Amino acid sequence: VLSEGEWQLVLHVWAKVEADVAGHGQDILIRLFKSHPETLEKFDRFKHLKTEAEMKASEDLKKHGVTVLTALGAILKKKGHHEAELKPLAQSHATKHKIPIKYLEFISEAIIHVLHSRHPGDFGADAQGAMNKALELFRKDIAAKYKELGYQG
Ligand code: HEM
Ligand SMILES: [Xe]
Ligand SMILES: [Xe]
Ligand SMILES: [Xe]
Ligand SMILES: [Xe]
Repeated sequence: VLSEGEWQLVLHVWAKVEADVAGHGQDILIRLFKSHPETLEKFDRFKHLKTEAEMKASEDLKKHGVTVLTALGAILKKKGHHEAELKPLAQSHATKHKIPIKYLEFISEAIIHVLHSRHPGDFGADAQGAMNKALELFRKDIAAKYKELGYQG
């Protein structure tokens, strides 16, 4: 369980993300695909993209980045009370997309790395720790739902 102080560190860096969610989403997805190429293969929509330049130029990829970060943002704003938000996400990612917990760990790493690079003013050691804790809680609860839904993850 995160403290209120920890949630505020999470929300204060997220306030900067929301200055330009599209730009942040591009950076995170590109980092994910570059650092772990196998994750791109899960996207039948995007696996044709060969280079970072093509990824950067993809309006469709930008749109999805916005969708992902807005969904995550809505979860973080619930400060742990995210049961309703997590249900449809868990089901689609378990049953349709088939996304292992390992891959959710990869995107968490991508999120942390981008926030660290972009936002040293609001992503110092305490803030990064709080964001890690929040993303760990996300993955923990998703993993629990995965098993309920009949997916190993
Ligand atoms: C930060 C954690 C993530 C969040 C909040 C998130 C959110 C979403 C949302 C809101 C959608 C659209 C509705 C839906 O299908 O549920 C979606 C679709 C999708 N997600 Fe995720 N996602 C996350 C991580 C991942 C990862 C790491 C992968 C693969 C490695 C992945 C694979 C996909 C795929 C393949 C789709 C369908 C794309 C399409 O063809 O339209 N997701 N995601
Ligand atoms: Xe993203
Ligand atoms: Xe997810
Ligand atoms: Xe996550
Ligand atoms: Xe979370």
